[PDB]
Amino acid sequence: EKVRDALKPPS
Amino acid sequence: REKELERAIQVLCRRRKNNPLLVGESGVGKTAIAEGLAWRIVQGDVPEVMADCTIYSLDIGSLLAGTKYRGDFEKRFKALLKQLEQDTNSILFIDEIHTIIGAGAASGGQVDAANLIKPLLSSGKIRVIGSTTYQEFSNIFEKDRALARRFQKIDITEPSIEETVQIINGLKPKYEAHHDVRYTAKAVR
Amino acid sequence: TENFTTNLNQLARVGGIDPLIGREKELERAIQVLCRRRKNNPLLVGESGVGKTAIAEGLAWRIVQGDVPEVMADCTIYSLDIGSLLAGTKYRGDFEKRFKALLKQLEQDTNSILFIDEIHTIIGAGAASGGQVDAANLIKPLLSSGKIRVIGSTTYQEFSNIFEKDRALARRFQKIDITEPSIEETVQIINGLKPKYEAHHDVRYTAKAVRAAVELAVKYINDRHLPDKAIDVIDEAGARARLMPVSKRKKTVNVADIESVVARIARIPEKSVSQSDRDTLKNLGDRLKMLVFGQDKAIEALTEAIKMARAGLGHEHKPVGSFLFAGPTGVGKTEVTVQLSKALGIELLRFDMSEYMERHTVSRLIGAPPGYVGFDQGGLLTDAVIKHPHAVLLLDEIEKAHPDVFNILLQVMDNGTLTDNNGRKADFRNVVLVMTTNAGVRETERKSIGLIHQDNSTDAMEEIKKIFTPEFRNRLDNIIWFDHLSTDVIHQVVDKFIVELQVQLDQKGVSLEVSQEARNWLAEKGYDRAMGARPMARVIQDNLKKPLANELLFGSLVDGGQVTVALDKEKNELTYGFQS
Amino acid sequence: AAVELAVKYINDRHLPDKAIDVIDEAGARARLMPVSKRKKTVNVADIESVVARIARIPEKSVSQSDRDTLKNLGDRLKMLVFGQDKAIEALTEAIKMARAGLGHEHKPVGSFLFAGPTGVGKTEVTVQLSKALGIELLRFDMSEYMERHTVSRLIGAPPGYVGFDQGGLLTDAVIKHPHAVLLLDEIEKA
Ligand SMILES: Nc1ncnc2c1ncn2[C@@H]1O[C@H](COP(=O)(O)OP(=O)(O)OP(O)(O)=S)[C@@H](O)[C@H]1O
Ligand SMILES: Nc1ncnc2c1ncn2[C@@H]1O[C@H](COP(=O)(O)OP(=O)(O)OP(O)(O)=S)[C@@H](O)[C@H]1O
Ligand SMILES: Nc1ncnc2c1ncn2[C@@H]1O[C@H](COP(=O)(O)OP(=O)(O)O)[C@@H](O)[C@H]1O
Ligand SMILES: Nc1ncnc2c1ncn2[C@@H]1O[C@H](COP(=O)(O)OP(=O)(O)O)[C@@H](O)[C@H]1O
Ligand SMILES: [Mg+2]
Ligand SMILES: [Mg+2]
Repeated sequence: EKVRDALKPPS
Repeated sequence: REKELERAIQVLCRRRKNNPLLVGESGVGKTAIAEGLAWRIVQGDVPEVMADCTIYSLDIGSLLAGTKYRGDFEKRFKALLKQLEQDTNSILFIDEIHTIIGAGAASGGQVDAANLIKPLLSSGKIRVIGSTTYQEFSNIFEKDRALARRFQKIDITEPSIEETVQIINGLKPKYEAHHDVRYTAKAVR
Repeated sequence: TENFTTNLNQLARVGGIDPLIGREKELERAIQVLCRRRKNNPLLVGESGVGKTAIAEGLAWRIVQGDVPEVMADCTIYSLDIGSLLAGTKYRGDFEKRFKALLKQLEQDTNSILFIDEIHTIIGAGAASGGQVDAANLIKPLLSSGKIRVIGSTTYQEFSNIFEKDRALARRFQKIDITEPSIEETVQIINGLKPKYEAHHDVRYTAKAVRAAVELAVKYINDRHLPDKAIDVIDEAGARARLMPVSKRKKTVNVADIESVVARIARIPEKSVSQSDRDTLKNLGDRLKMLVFGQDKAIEALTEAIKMARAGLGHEHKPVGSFLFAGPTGVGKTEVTVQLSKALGIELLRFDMSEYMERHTVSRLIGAPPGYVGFDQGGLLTDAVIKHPHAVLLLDEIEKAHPDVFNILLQVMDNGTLTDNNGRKADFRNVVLVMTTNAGVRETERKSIGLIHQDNSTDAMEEIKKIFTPEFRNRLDNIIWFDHLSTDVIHQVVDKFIVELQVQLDQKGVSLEVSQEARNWLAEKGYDRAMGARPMARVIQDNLKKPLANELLFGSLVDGGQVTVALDKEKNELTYGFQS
Repeated sequence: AAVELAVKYINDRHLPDKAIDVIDEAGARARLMPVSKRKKTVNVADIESVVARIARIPEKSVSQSDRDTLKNLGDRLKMLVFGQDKAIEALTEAIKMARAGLGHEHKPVGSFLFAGPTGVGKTEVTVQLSKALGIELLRFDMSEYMERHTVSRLIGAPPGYVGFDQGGLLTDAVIKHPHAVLLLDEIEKA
């Protein structure tokens, strides 16, 4: 259930 | 339910481990006592020490819905404890408390809701009221002697065949209004 | 980092942590472990309620007062909130920064100590996507080196099945076993904490009250450890006295208050029977004689057994009473038990042994059938007794039960407790155990074949001896032999049944009066030695209920009552007259 | 001695580190003690003391306090149980052999079967033995283990149990209380 998340900035 | 409420008010006034537990069979007014205590507080039928007290009814399912992340559950759950710690008189009512022992948001881990509240209950930071059935209490609950120790079992049993009539009389106006009918005295008995 | 870690040393200054009394031996080893070169991380392992967190927090307390060695002086202790650390860690690496940042603080300080309460939780705290990168795998290289000091706390259960699974992590931690303190130590512990509880409740605790809380808790409060049981009793006493009387309030806490508290927790009467319930016990035997005629030896045995328990002479580790009531049918074997519970106003636990004929059925008493994955797997007898510690336990027709059921009762009668498969301990020290059997009626009723008639008086006991092993019979407090109802006793029985009939008629508004002569006639018709008092009901039904039933439905008895019954000697038949 | 003793008693660890915990812990004891109290060196006597604490077993070189209780153990029991001097002698002598260092290499202190008539003190002597020695009494009523499935509880959990308590009542009890009196009442019923 616990999953890591990778984000990305717009620019 | 004076005898039941009196025992609960006494437990809530304890310095530490002031967390009442309502253990009784299904449909014997376990949740009415907790909700009823809020009703009685508003009307001033409780001691002065218990006045200015707010009861909160935590919904476990809502707390476990929409987490979808490593720490979403802990973020919201801990935030609730901060609120309770801020208000000395605040009390948390967790119906079906056997569920917290079950992993709230723990997958192959032991960071559950019960473990998070164990330090706070022992220290008297927060007051928690729990309602669970005898069978659930015997098997689901009481397995973790840690959490069981904080809670004080209060046996909630059906009063009598005759006291139930008095109970329906108190509830009869609400039911009568819903259906716009009047229940005869013979019918209720 | 400050949010995750709570400085315990700061709380000690403001009083936030309760003082630590004793535990010098436990602390001594802890300081020795903390002063080690490598793996200087003590682990406090003990049953819940024995002050494990009190020692870790107590160390912070003792440091403020200067009651520790110089090496321990100037050291701070931090408590880790795992929930706060894991909160808002959805993004990759968030947990790592917080955990590594915390470790860097400890390694840099070189004088701080971490106290992870419930350390079994860090095994998979940061695991994601079934990842193996967790708090334990990260902290591990910093524990063997000795850079940081960590204090753990876990019950034997959690430690054995969670912490011990990770052999690497368990090695780095030195298990400091903590055994529940003795009664002498607990009173000293309460004296140290007492000023804090007194302030909270604005009450004073007498020295004798403290001793009673400890001694009584051990005796009547099970599945709870001693330093916790006494504090529970002490805390409740302060809460009850403070808010019970609005006016006319006793500032002091006397010993009687402690006894009442334990009574409520254990659902058992207190030791104040000499004043309030003295009247009830005095009249217990007399009231049971009115309900049940004859068989006075059984009533005396039950009432005397109860009196001894309330007076303080009851067995320390045995039930209030264990009595085998053997006799003919309809002699009151199962009636005196039902009336005793009603007289005492206590729950009646009735078990019909006719169901427990086979060996496999016996398991239900102490558990559930093999592989009953479904919940509600608690023994019927064990769970029933736990719900009602004060009650009457009736095992009807115990002879029918499989011999293996007598083995279950050996620990009940002699040790006072029965354990379920799960391990819950049921207390029988306050339950009255009564068993009913018709083992010897057949032998006594048997007629000899010889010129001289035989006195078959001892044959009943011989049959009882064969069916019950000597060990079981020895544990029995007394074996009562009920006897056939005498003609004089039958007259009393007729009156009792008529009284019940009057009560039934009172519901319908009918009043019934019977003549003394008619009562005697009823006795002769229904007097059967073999069948005792049950046939009296049949004649009562045929003679009285039959005419009344027809009239009650249709006739004068619909309303008005005023019934009168009489008989004529010449006719030898009862006459029923109804005048509404 | 630290190496040999740890191997003998400390069975839940491995030798390179099992023997360094004693060494490391033995030196720490010196620091806690007064500067004038044997701080300069640690002898073989201190090493055995550390092992006893780690394993929760009685230390060798029994103190004179224990001797007084040990010598009087027979007399104290004889004041609470009469007519069974032979049983008391067996229990006390076995305990003395173990403490003296003549006990079994890998067997328990003593394994006994008490068979006799009713009310002769079979269980009372055992119960009072725990109080005389001040050690925990592990009383298992064996009338509750008549069924075959109930025997798995002593060394395990019921078949198909998903929770965490995968432990055995007998194994965990002894693990918690290695130095104790184990009583199996009415074992023939089991
Ligand atoms: N000096 C003391 N020795 C033993 N117990 C104490 C002492 N002082 C206080 N206590 C008790 O310890 C309580 C604090 O919680 P603890 O008993 O330490 O919890 P615990 O046993 O560590 O709990 P878990 O759930 O097993 S981690 C106090 O409220 C008292 O009941
Ligand atoms: N030799 C004895 N000396 C003193 N008291 C005794 C003796 N034998 C028995 N008793 C007492 O008798 C009661 C039962 O003693 P136990 O030791 O349980 O008897 P037992 O013969 O081992 O029992 P079972 O049921 O046959 S296993 C207790 O009150 C004991 O104190
Ligand atoms: N004293 C009472 N006053 C009012 N309602 C009562 C009382 N006792 C029981 N009830 C009723 O009992 C019901 C509550 O049952 P509950 O304890 O919630 O069941 P369950 O344990 O199955 O969740 C409600 O209908 C409530 O009104
Ligand atoms: N002495 C008595 N006084 C009053 N009622 C009695 C008496 N003896 C038996 N009874 C009645 O008979 C029944 C009890 O029979 P019981 O003794 O339990 O039979 P058994 O020995 O076959 O189990 C009840 O209906 C009870 O009211
Ligand atoms: Mg704790
Ligand atoms: Mg015995």
